[PDB]
Order: sequence, then C-alpha cells, then structure tokens
Amino acid sequence: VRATYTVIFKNASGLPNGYDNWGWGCTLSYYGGAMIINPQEGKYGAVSLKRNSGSFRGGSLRFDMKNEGKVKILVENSEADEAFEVETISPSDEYVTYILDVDFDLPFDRIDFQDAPGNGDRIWIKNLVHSTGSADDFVDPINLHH
Repeated sequence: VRATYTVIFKNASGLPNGYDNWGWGCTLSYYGGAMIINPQEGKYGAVSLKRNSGSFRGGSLRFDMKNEGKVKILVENSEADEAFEVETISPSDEYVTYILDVDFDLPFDRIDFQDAPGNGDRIWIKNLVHSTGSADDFVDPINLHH
C-alpha cells in the first residue's frame, strides 16, 4: 500500500495549523524554526499537540529534536481517555532525527512531548511528520525536499 505522509510542521513560528496544545506546565516559544518547550521544574510538563479534527492510526512519527533531559514521547486518544508511551529519548546537544513506530492499537489525536525527569529541561522540535507506514519503510519528505 502507498503510505500517507502528514506534515504537522516543518519550521514553526507558532502552533501548527489545525492543532491546539492541550499540555500543561510549560511555556512555549519559537525561534530558528523550532518549537521550543520550556517545562516548569516540578510539573513534569508536556506539550500535547491536539489535532483539531480527525485522528492518525498506527504508522510512525518522525521529527528532529534536541533536548537537555530525557523526553517521553506519547500519543493519546481523547475520546477513549487513553495514553500510550511510544519512546523515551536521551538528552542530545544537537538535533537528531527520530523515526518511531507507533504501536498503539487505537487511533490517536494527540502527540505528547513530556519532560520525563521533571527538572525543567528545554526541548526543541522541528519537522514533525506522521506516516501511515512503518518507521523502517519511512521515505522522508523533509530531507527529499532539500
């Protein structure tokens, strides 16, 4: 089957078009094309990118991230009140591109980036894309565009 790629955002100057942030305990800013999340210490803050209409199903999530502390990646189904941890990512000083399988058995309409250690470490995200296909079959439209 042909995979469907959905670019949520490439360079960000604000929240992605068609998305809200249903997170807590962070302030967000935008510079260099990154969504810059500054969690508040003690809050275990998260951005929870909420798709205003419709849902994704399985597949994979791709994004560029750099991060001062561990970052937990999750997805949620709002109607079902269920969250699913996808991955925890170690600190990195430089952007890394991740492509991760989403093994959640339900559709998801939120994607979360959470300050796992709760110590307020900043998180920088660019180039967030969903594919209906697997992480291994991902043909990256961001790098192709370059």
